[PDB]
Amino acid sequence: ALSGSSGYKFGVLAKIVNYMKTRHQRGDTHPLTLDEILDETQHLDIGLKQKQWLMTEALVNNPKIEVIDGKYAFKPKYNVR
Repeated sequence: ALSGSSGYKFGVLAKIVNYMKTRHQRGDTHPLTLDEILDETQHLDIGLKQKQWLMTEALVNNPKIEVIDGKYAFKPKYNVR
């Protein structure tokens, strides 16, 4: 269980969601590649483990993340008003 702490994966994912949410809020609701997200979220160095997990777990199961032109976008509809 997460008895020790809670940051690995979770923190980065929350920052990605928050980032996309904010960038989407101001006007850039357009989709963004995985790499484009890393930079703005300060997760360029990241690591193969997280990078892969984001691609084949986080940015696919996360409801707020909408897959459009293969890239990852934020989901406004049926969630935010």
